[PDB]
Amino acid sequence: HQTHAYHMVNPSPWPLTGALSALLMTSGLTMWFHFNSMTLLMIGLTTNMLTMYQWWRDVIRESTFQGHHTPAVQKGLRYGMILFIISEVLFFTGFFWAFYHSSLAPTPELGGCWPPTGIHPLNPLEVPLLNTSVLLASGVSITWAHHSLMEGDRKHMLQALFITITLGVYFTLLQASEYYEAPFTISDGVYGSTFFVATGFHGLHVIIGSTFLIVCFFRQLKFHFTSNHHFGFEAAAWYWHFVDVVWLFLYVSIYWWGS
Amino acid sequence: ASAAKGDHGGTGARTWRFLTFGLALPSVALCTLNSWLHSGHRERPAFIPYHHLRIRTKPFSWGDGNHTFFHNPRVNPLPTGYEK
Amino acid sequence: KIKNYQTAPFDSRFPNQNQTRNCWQNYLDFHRCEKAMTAKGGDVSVCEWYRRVYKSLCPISWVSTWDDRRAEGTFPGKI
Amino acid sequence: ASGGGVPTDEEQATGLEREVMLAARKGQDPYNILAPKATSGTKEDPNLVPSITNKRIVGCICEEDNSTVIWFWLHKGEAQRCPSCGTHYKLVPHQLAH
Amino acid sequence: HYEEGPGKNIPFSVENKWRLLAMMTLFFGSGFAAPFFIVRHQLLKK
Amino acid sequence: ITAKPAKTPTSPKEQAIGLSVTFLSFLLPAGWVLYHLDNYKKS
Amino acid sequence: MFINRWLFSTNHKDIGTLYLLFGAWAGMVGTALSLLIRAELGQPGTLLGDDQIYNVVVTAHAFVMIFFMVMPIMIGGFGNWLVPLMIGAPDMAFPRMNNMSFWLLPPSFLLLLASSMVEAGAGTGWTVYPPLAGNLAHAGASVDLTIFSLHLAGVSSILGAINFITTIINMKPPAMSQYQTPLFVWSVMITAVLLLLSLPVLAAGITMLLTDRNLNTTFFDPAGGGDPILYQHLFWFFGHPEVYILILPGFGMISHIVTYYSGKKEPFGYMGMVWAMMSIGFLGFIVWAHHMFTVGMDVDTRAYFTSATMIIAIPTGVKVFSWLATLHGGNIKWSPAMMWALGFIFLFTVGGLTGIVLANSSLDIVLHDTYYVVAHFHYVLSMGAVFAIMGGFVHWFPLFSGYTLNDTWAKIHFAIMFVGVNMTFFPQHFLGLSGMPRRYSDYPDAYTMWNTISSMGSFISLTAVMLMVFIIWEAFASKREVLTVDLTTTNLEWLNGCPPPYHTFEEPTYVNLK
Amino acid sequence: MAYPMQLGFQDATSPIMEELLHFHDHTLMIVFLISSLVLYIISLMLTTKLTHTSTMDAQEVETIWTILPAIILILIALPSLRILYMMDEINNPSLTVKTMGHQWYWSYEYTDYEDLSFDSYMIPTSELKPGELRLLEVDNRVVLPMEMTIRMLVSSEDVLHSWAVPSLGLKTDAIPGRLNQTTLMSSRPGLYYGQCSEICGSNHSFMPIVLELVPLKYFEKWSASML
Amino acid sequence: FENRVAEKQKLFQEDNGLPVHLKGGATDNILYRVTMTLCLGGTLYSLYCLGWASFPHK
Ligand SMILES: CCCCCCCCCCCCCCCCCC(=O)OCC(COC(=O)CCCCCCCCCCCCCCCCC)OC(=O)CCCCCCCCCCCCCCCCC
Ligand code: HEA
Ligand code: HEA
Ligand SMILES: CCCCC/C=C\C/C=C\C/C=C\C/C=C\CCCC(=O)O[C@H](COC(=O)CCCCCCCCCCCCCCCCC)COP(=O)(O)OCCN
Ligand SMILES: CCCCC/C=C\C/C=C\C/C=C\C/C=C\CCCC(=O)O[C@H](COC(=O)CCCCCCCCCCCCCCCCC)COP(=O)(O)OCCN
Ligand SMILES: CCCCC/C=C\C/C=C\C/C=C\C/C=C\CCCC(=O)O[C@H](COC(=O)CCCCCCCCCCCCCCCCC)COP(=O)(O)OCCN
Ligand SMILES: CCCCCC/C=C\CCCCCCCCCC(=O)O[C@H](COC(=O)CCCCCCCCCCCCCCC)COP(=O)(O)OC[C@@H](O)CO
Ligand SMILES: CCCCCC/C=C\CCCCCCCCCC(=O)O[C@H](COC(=O)CCCCCCCCCCCCCCC)COP(=O)(O)OC[C@@H](O)CO
Ligand SMILES: CCCCCC/C=C\CCCCCCCCCC(=O)O[C@H](COC(=O)CCCCCCCCCCCCCCC)COP(=O)(O)OC[C@@H](O)CO
Ligand SMILES: CCCCCCCCCCOC1OC(CO)[C@@H](O[C@H]2O[C@@H](CO)[C@@H](O)[C@H](O)[C@@H]2O)[C@@H](O)[C@H]1O
Ligand SMILES: CCCCCCCCCCO[C@@H]1OC(CO)[C@@H](O[C@H]2OC(CO)[C@@H](O)[C@H](O)[C@@H]2O)[C@@H](O)[C@H]1O
Ligand SMILES: C[C@H](CCC(=O)O)[C@H]1CC[C@@H]2[C@H]3[C@H](O)C[C@@H]4C[C@@H](O)CC[C@]4(C)[C@@H]3C[C@@H](O)[C@@]21C
Ligand SMILES: C[C@H](CCC(=O)O)[C@H]1CC[C@H]2[C@@H]3[C@H](O)C[C@@H]4C[C@H](O)CC[C@]4(C)[C@H]3C[C@H](O)[C@]12C
Ligand code: CUA
Ligand SMILES: [Cu+2]
Ligand SMILES: [Mg+2]
Ligand code: NA
Ligand SMILES: [Zn+2]
Repeated sequence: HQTHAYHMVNPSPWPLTGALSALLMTSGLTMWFHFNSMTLLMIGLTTNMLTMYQWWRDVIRESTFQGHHTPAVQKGLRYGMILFIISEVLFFTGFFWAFYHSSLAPTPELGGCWPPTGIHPLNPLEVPLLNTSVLLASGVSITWAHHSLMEGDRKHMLQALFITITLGVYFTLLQASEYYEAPFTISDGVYGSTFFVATGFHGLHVIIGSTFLIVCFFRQLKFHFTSNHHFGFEAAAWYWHFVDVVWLFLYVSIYWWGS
Repeated sequence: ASAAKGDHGGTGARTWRFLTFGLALPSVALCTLNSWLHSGHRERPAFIPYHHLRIRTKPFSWGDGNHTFFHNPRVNPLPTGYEK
Repeated sequence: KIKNYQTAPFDSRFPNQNQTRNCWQNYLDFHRCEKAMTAKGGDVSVCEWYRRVYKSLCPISWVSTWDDRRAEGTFPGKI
Repeated sequence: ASGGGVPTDEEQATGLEREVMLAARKGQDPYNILAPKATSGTKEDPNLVPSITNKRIVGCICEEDNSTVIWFWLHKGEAQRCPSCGTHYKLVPHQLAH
Repeated sequence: HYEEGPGKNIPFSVENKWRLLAMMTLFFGSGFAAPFFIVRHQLLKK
Repeated sequence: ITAKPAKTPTSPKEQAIGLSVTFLSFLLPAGWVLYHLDNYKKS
Repeated sequence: MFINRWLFSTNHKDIGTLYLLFGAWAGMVGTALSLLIRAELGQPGTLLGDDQIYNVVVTAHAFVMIFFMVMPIMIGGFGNWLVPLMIGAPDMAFPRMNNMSFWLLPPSFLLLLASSMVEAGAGTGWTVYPPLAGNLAHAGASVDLTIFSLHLAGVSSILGAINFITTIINMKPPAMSQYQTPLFVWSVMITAVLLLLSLPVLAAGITMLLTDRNLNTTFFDPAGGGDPILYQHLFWFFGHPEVYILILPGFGMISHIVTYYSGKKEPFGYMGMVWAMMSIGFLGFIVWAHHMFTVGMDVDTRAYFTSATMIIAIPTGVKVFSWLATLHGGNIKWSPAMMWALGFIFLFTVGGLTGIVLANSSLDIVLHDTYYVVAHFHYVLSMGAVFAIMGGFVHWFPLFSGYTLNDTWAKIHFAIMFVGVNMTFFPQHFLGLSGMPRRYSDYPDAYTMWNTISSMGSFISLTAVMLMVFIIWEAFASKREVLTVDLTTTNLEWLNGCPPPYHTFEEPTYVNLK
Repeated sequence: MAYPMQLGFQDATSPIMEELLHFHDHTLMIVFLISSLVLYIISLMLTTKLTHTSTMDAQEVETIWTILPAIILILIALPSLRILYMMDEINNPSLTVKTMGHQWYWSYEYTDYEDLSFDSYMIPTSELKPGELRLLEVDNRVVLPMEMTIRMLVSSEDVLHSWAVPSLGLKTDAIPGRLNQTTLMSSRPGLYYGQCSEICGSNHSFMPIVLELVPLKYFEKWSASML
Repeated sequence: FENRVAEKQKLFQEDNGLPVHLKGGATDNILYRVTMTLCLGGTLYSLYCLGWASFPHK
C-alpha cells in the first residue's frame, strides 16, 4: 500500500493511440495537400476523437468513480491547466506578431497602406461588436454557473451553463456567417492571411471550449460534480475565459485598429 | 474603474444571475438589434485584378482548386473576375 | 538646371539599411508630379529630380513591374 | 432564486480522496500531506518517524535554510543519528490501514 | 508484477550475450545505415 | 562504487569478437553504399 | 505483459529508458549524416551531387541531433529517470500523458525520414527559411513532412514541459522548498519553462509557412504584402531559447558529476547556481536577432542585440567558476564521468567565448554564415552538450542498469572522442575567418587543408561512437552487479538500489520542518 | 581571396575591414586569456593532495567573478559599438550600383545615368583559363572605381541570397521585395572575391562575386563600352 | 434524473483486477479493439503511402 496522496495510473493504451492518431492526421494532411486523398486524414481524425473520448472517460472513472483525485492530485491538475493555457497564449502571440509586423509597415505591393488597396474591412460596429457582447455575456453566465454549483444549486447551475453554451454556439454561427459574407478571402494577401488564420484558430478554440462546456453540462446532469470538487468545470471556465480574452485582443487589434 | 452600480457586499450566485439577465443578455439583445439592422447587402465593388489579392501559388486541395474554402459567388471574385 | 546629378543623395527620411521605401516614395512622387503637370498644362521637366533618384535606386524589375501595373490599372499605390 | 440537488464531498467522495478527507477531520495525516514538526532530536527526545515497514528514508535539513538535504534509511530499532548534524530519529513502525 | 532487478527492467533480453550482440548490432547498425541508403535512394531516382 | 565479479565473464577473445562484430555492423553497410557510389551517380 | 510494460507504460523509469533507447538510436542516424557531410568535404570536388542532396543531409543532421538525440536523452531520458527520484516522488504528475510525450517521437522521426525519401528532400537548412522552403523553390511534400515532424516533436516537448514543471512544483516532500532541490531538478524546470514559452511561437511560425505553401496565404510572400524576415523573427524567437534548452540540463548534470567526483557533499554556491540558470533562461528570450545581423536591421537595434547578448557571459561565468570552486579542495576521483565533466568545462568555455565574438554585430558581418559559426556551435553542442550526456551516461548507467562499465574502456573512449572532436572543429575557426561559407558542398581550393584535417577528425569520432556501442555491450555481457555506492547521503537517486524497483517512494521520505 | 592554409582574416581592403582586424585582435586576446586561465585553474584544482571538503562561503568571491567579467564585456563593447556606428555614418556616395540575387548568379545594375545591366556567372571548372581560380571566377566582373565611396543596393528576384566580399568586410542579405543598403570603398585597385552567403538551393556553392577596382577613368570607359 | 454515482463507484472499484480502460464492461473492449485496429491499420497504410510517394511516377 502507498502512503502518499498521488495517483499511480493503470498502464494505458491511449498515449499510443493518441501518438499514432497524430501520425495519421499529419500524414493525412500531406496526402490531402499533395496526393489529393483524404483517406488517411479521415482515419486520423477518427482515432484521434476515439483516443480523446476514452482517455478523458478514464479520467472521469479515476476521479468521480474511484476517488483518486485527492487535494494534491487536484493541485497538480490546476498547474497543468494553467501551464497549458499559457502555451496557447504564446501560440496566439505568434499570430498577433505576424499581424502587427505586416500592418505596421505595409509593403509597396499593398499600396504601402493598411488595410491594403482593394480590401474592404468588415464594420467593427456590426457583427464583430455583436460577437464581442456574446462572448462577454457568456463570461458572466459561466461565473453565475460556477457560483450556483458551489452554493449547491443544481437547477441554476444547469441553467447558467446552458446559457453559456448557447452563447458559444451563437458566436460560432455568427462567425461562420461572417466568414461566408466576407468580401475578402484567405488568399487576399497578408490581410486575408492574418485575418482568417488568427480568427480561424480562435474559432477552433471556441468550438473546443464549447465542447468542453457541453461535457461539463452532461457530467453535471449525472451528478458528477460536488459543491466543492469540480475541477473539470473549473478548467473549462478558465479555458473559456482564455478564449474570451483572445477574442478581445483580436477585436481590438484586427477588427478595430486594423481597419 | 468601479462601473456605476454597487453590490460588492458579497458577490454570490444571485448577484451573477442578476448581472447575466440585467446587463449581459440585454447588451446582447441591443447588439443583435443593431446588427440585424445595419446589415443589408452592400454593393459589391468593381473588380480590379490587383496582384496582391486572389493569390494562387498552388491550387486548393478541394473543388476545382480555384475557389476559396467559404467562397461566396456574390462577393468573392476569382483571379479572373466575378462569376456568372 | 540646378542638376548635375552623380547619384541619389542621402535622404534623412530613409537613413537605414532598408531603402525599399526610398525607391518607392520617389517612384510615386515622380508619377504624381508627372500627372499634375501633364494635367494642369505644364512641363514634366520639373518632375526630373524624382525620376533620376528613383532610376538610380530602384531595381529595373520593380520599375518595370510597377509600370506594367499602372498601365493595366492594377497599381496599388495612389497616383 | 435558490435550491439544491448538488452532492457534497461528505456524501459522494470515495476511495483515497475520502480517506484523506476523513483522516484530516480526525486531525491525522496517514498520507503524509503535512511536514512533520521536529522534536529536540536528543537521545531522550528523538524525532519519531512513522513507517509501515522496518525502514524509511529520512531527509535531514540540518540547519534552517540549508540547501543540502542529508538522506539516509532509518531502520527499526535503536535510534539513529543524522550523519551530518547528529540529531536523533527513531522509527515507529506499522498500521495505517486498520 | 513486472520482473525487477539487473537485466529485467529493460525491453530487450540480456540473457545471452551473443543474442544480445546480434540485437544491439541490428539496432545501432540500422540507425547508422539508414542515411547511407536514403542517400543511395535519392541518387537512384535521378 | 563497488561491484561483484562478473556473473558471465567476458574474456579477451570474447571482447575481440564483440568489438569486431560491432565495428563491422557500422562499417560494412556504409562501405557497400560508398563503394558503389559511382554506380549510383550515373545509372 | 511486455506490451503492457513497454507500450502502455505509466512508469517514469521505464519511460526514461524508452527515451534513452530512442536517443541512442537517433545518435547513430545523426552520426552517419555527419560523416556524409565530412566525406563530401573531405577533398575538393563533388562527391554526392550538387548542393541539394548535400543540404538535405546537413538539414537532417541538425534536426536529428537536436530534436531526436539531445532533447530526448537529456530531458526525456535523464529527466524522467532522475527527477522523480531526486525529489522523492512516486512518479511524474501526469504519468499517462508522459507516455504520449514519448510515443509522439517515433512518428515525428518517421515524418523526417519520409521528407528525405519523397521528392528531392528538404534541403533548406534546419532553420527552414522561405522562399527557399516555399512551394515554388521547394515544391512537393518534403518541406511539409518536415513541418509536421516539428509539430509532433513540439507537442511532445510542450506536454513534457507541463509535466516536469507540475511535478517539480507540486510533488516535493512537504518540508522541501524549491531551495532544497538538487541543481539538476532546477535545470530541468527552467528548461521546461523555456520549452513552454518558445515552442508555441515556433509552432505558429511553421504553421504560417505551411499555409503559405498550401492554403495560399502570404505571410512571408512579398507579393501578398508578406515578409521573409517575419519568419526569421518567429523562428529565432524560439531558436535562441532552444540552444539554452539544449545546454541547461547539461549544466545540471555537470553540477552533479563535478560535485560527486570531487568527493563533495554539495556544489559551491548553490544559490548562485540557481540564480545563474534563471538569468540565462530569462536573457535567452531577449537576444534572438543576433541570428539576423546581416538581414538589414537598424543600427540601434543591432547595438541593443549586441549588448544584451554579451550580458549572458556574466551568469554563465558564475557557473564556470563555481564548478572550479567545487573541484577546489576536493578528493578528486578520476573516473570516466569526471573526465567528461572536465572536458565539458573547458570546451564549453571555448565555444561560449567564440559565441561572445559573434555577439558583436560589426564582426558578425564578416563571420555570419561562415564556418566560424559552425565552429562555435559544435564546441558548445558536440563538445558541451554531448560531453555532459556522455558524463551523465557513464555516471548513472550503473543506477539505471544495475551493472558497471569497464572503467578503462570508458577512459579510452573519452580519449578517442576528445581528439576526434577537437581535430574536427578546431580547424573550422580558420576556415571561418578566411571566409568559407556554410552549407557548401564544395569550396575554393585554398580551403583544402583545413577541410581535409576536419574530415579526418570526424572519422576518429566515428571510431569512438562504434567503441561506445561495444562498451555498452561488454557491460551487459559481463554482468558485474553493483554492490555499494558512495555519497548516497547527498545523492538520493542512488538510495533505492541499482536498479531501483519499479515502484519507488510508495512510502514517501520523512523530512522535518523544524 | 583566401590563400592555402590561411589562419585569420583576408587582408583588409577598406578602412572598415582594417578596423575590424584590430577589434578582432583585441577580442581574441581576451578569448585566449580567459580560456587559458580556465584551463590553468582546472589543472591547478586537480594537482594537489590537500583537501577542504567542508562548506565554503560564496558571497564574497562571487563579487570578483561578476565584476571582472562585466568590466571585460565593457572593454569589448566600447570598440565594438564605436565601429558599429562608424559603419553607419552618412558618407554621401559618388555612385550607386544594385545587385539582384538569382538562382544561381548575380545581376548588376548601374542606372545612375545610363541603363547598364548584366548577368554574372561562375566560370565552369572545365572552362577555366590557366591560372584562374576554381569556383571563384565570373564571366562578367563588377567593375568599380577605386578610392571612391559607392552605394551598393542588394535584393533578390527569387529565394534569399547574401552578397559578400570578405576583403572589404561586406555581407548584406539579398531578400526579395526588400532593398538593402551598404557602402563600399576600396583603398586599392585589384580583384576582390566573395561567395553567395545564404543557402539558396542546388547551386548555392557556385555563384561567386568578383569585384574589379580600377581608376575612375577606366571605370568610365568601361561603362560606356558596356552599354 | 437521479443520482447513480454510487452504482458507478461500486462498479469501478470492484476488485476484478481490470485496468480502468476495460473496467466498464465488454463495450470497453470493443471500443478499444476498434481504436487500436484503426490506429495500427492506418499506420500500415501510411507506410504504404510513404513507399508509394518515395518513388517518382515520372
Ligand atoms: C589542429 C590544427 C592546428 C593548426 C595550428 C597552427 C599552425 C600555424 C602555422 C604558422 C603561424 C604563424 C604565421 C601566421 C599568423 C596569423 C595570425 C592571425 O591572423 O591571427 C588570427 C588567427 C590565428 O591565431 C593564431 O595565431 C593560431 C592560434 C592557435 C591557438 C591554438 C590552441 C591549440 C590547442 C591544441 C591544438 C589544436 C586542437 C585542440 C584545441 C582545443 C581547444 C583550444 O586565427 C585565430 O584566431 C584562430 C583561433 C580562433 C579562436 C579559438 C579561441 C580559443 C582557442 C584556444 C584556447 C586555448 C588555451 C589553452 C592552450 C591550449 C590547450 C589544449
Ligand atoms: C547537438 C547538435 C549537434 C551535434 C552533436 C553535431 C555533431 C557533429 N556535426 Fe553538426 N550541426 C548541427 C548540430 C550538431 N552537430 C547543426 C544545428 C548544424 C547546422 C545545420 C544547418 O546549417 O542547417 C550542423 C552543421 C554541421 C556542419 C556544417 C555543414 C555545412 O555548413 O555545410 C558540419 C561540418 O562538418 C557538421 C559536422 C558535425 C560532426 C562531424 C559532428 C560530430 O562531432 C558527431 C560525432 C558523434 C556524436 C557526438 C553522437 C554522440 C551521441 C550519441 C550517439 C548518444 C549515445 C547514446 C547514449 C549515451 C545513450 N555539422
Ligand atoms: C548548446 C548550444 C548553444 C549555446 C549554449 C550557445 C551560446 C551562445 N551563443 Fe550560440 N549558437 C548556437 C548554439 C549555442 N550557442 C547555434 C546552434 C548557433 C547557430 C544556429 C544556426 O545558424 O544554425 C549559434 C549561433 C550564435 C550566434 C549567431 C552567429 C551568426 O549566425 O552569425 C551568436 C551571436 O551572437 C551566438 C552567440 C552565443 C553566445 C554569446 C552564447 C553565450 O551563451 C555563451 C556564454 C559563455 C561564455 C561567455 C563562456 C563562459 C564564461 C566565462 C568563463 C566568464 C568570462 C567571459 C567573458 C568576460 C567574455 N551564437
Ligand atoms: C498581444 C498579445 C496577444 C495574445 C493575448 C491572448 C490572451 C491574454 C492572456 C491571459 C488571459 C487568459 C485566462 C485567464 C483566466 C484563468 C487562469 C487560471 C488562474 C487561476 O484561477 O489561478 C488560481 C491561483 O493562482 C495561481 O495558480 C498562482 C500560481 C501559478 C503557477 C503556474 C506558474 C509556474 C510557471 C513558471 C513560474 C514563473 C516564475 C516567475 C519568476 C520569474 C522572474 C523573471 C488556481 O490555483 P493553484 O494552481 O492551485 O495555485 C495556488 C496559489 N493560490
Ligand atoms: C467557423 C469558424 C471556425 C474556423 C475553423 C472551422 C473550419 C475550417 C477547418 C479547419 C480550421 C482549423 C484551424 C485554422 C487553419 C487555417 C485557417 C482557416 C480559417 C478559415 O476557415 O478560413 C477560411 C479559409 O478556409 C481554409 O482555407 C480552411 C481550409 C481547411 C483546411 C484546414 C487546413 C489545415 C491546416 C491545419 C494546420 C494544423 C497545424 C496546427 C498545429 C497546432 C500546434 C502543433 C476562410 O474562408 P475563405 O473562403 O478563404 O474566405 C471567406 C470568403 N467568403
Ligand atoms: C437570433 C438571435 C438569438 C438570440 C441569442 C441566443 C441565446 C441566449 C440564450 C438563453 C437566455 C434567455 C432566457 C432564459 C430563460 C428562462 C429563465 C427561467 C428562470 C426565471 O424566470 O428567472 C427570472 C428572470 O429571468 C428572466 O426574466 C429572463 C431574462 C431575459 C433577459 C433579456 C431581455 C431584455 C429585455 C429589454 C431590456 C433592454 C433595456 C436595457 C437597460 C440597461 C441595461 C443595464 C427570476 O426569477 P426567480 O423567481 O427569482 O427564480 C426561481 C427559480 N428559477
Ligand atoms: C512586452 C514588454 C517588454 C517591453 C520591451 C519592448 C519590446 C516589444 C514591444 C514593442 C512593440 C511595438 C513597437 C512598434 C513601433 C515601430 C513600428 C514599426 O514600423 O516596426 C515594425 C515591426 O514592429 C512589430 O511588428 C512589433 C511586433 C512585436 C515583437 C516583440 C516580441 C515580444 C513578444 C513575446 C512576449 C510574450 C507576452 C505574453 C502576452 C501576454 C516594422 O519594422 P521597421 O524596422 O520599422 O521597418 C520599416 C522599414 O521600411 C524602414 O526601416
Ligand atoms: C468538434 C469538436 C472536436 C474538437 C477537438 C477537441 C474536442 C474537445 C476538447 C474538449 C476537452 C474535453 C475535456 C473533457 C475532460 C473531462 C475529464 C475531466 O474533466 O476530468 C476532471 C479532471 O480534469 C482534467 O483532467 C482536465 C482535463 C483538461 C482538458 C482540456 C484540454 C483542451 C484540449 C485542447 C486540444 C487542442 C489544442 C489547440 C489546437 C491548436 C475530473 O475531475 P473533476 O471534474 O474534479 O471530477 C471529480 C469529482 O467528480 C469528484 O467528486
Ligand atoms: C498538424 C497536426 C498536429 C497534431 C498534433 C496532435 C497531437 C496529439 C493528438 C492526440 C492527443 C489527445 C489525447 C488526450 C490527451 C489528454 C491529456 C490529459 O488530459 O492529461 C492530463 C494532464 O494534463 C493536464 O491536466 C493539462 C493539460 C491538457 C492537455 C491536453 C492535450 C492536448 C494535445 C494538443 C496540444 C497542443 C499544444 C498547444 C500549443 C500550440 C491528465 O494526465 P494523465 O497522465 O492522463 O492522468 C493523471 C491522472 O491523475 C488523471 O486522473
Ligand atoms: C490542428 C487541428 C486541425 C487539424 C486539421 C484540420 C482538418 C480540416 C479538414 C478539412 O477537410 C475538408 O476538406 C475537404 C477537401 O477534401 C472538403 O471537401 C470538399 O472538397 C472537395 C473534393 O475535391 C469537393 O468534392 C467538395 O465540394 C467539398 O467542398 C471538406 O468539406 C472538409 O471536411
Ligand atoms: C563514413 C563511414 C564509412 C567508413 C568507411 C568504410 C570502411 C570500409 C568498410 C568495408 O566495406 C566494404 O568493403 C568493400 C571493399 O573493400 C566492398 O566490397 C566490395 O568490393 C569488392 C572487392 O573490391 C567485392 O569483393 C564485392 O563485390 C564488394 O561489392 C563493400 O561491399 C563493403 O562492405
Ligand atoms: C431535469 C432537470 C432538473 C434536475 C434533475 O435532473 O433532476 C432540469 C433543471 C434545469 C435544466 C434546464 C435549464 O432550465 C436550462 C434549459 C432551459 C430549457 O429551455 C431547455 C433545457 C434546459 C437545458 C435544461 C433542461 C432540464 O431538463 C434541466 C436539466
Ligand atoms: C539574494 C539571493 C539569494 C540569497 C539567499 O537567500 O541565500 C542571492 C543569490 C545569488 C546572489 C547573486 C549572485 O551571487 C551574483 C551577483 C554577485 C555580486 O556579488 C552581487 C550581486 C549578485 C547579482 C548576487 C546578488 C544576491 O546576493 C543573490 C541574488
Ligand atoms: Cu545564392 Cu546561396
Ligand atoms: Cu542565439
Ligand atoms: Mg544568413
Ligand atoms: Na565536396
Ligand atoms: Zn542533519
